[PDB]
Amino acid sequence: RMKQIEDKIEEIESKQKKIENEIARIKKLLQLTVWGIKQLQARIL
Amino acid sequence: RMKQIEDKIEEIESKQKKIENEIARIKKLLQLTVWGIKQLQARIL
Amino acid sequence: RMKQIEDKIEEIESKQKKIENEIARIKKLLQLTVWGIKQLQARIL
Ligand SMILES: [Cl-]
Repeated sequence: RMKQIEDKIEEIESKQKKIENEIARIKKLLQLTVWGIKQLQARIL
Repeated sequence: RMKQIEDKIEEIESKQKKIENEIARIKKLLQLTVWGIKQLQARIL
Repeated sequence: RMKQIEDKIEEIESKQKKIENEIARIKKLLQLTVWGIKQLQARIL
């Protein structure tokens, strides 16, 4: 039961890395969308 | 101690699945916002 | 090996909370971008 536990922990850590990488990508795209909205605002105003 | 650990793993995995679900929803809305910005850009240009 | 597991669990939980908090911040910004897009739509149309 300790080895199974260790394996499940390694899997959780692996998925946590995936999650952190996805959050980083989402933040970069979100920043681009903010910039794009601000550009459009300037062009409209 | 090993039953407490096993139970805490199951809880962590549950929370991780909630997080994954929430990220999927965020990504879908973010994609819609990208489409909406692109439509505005094309309209104005 | 149970103590090392318990310490890894604490670290995983620590990170999971940070991830949850970051998702909450992303959601707040994404709500503001949706609002900003709708404002531009209304003005253009
Ligand atoms: Cl997580």
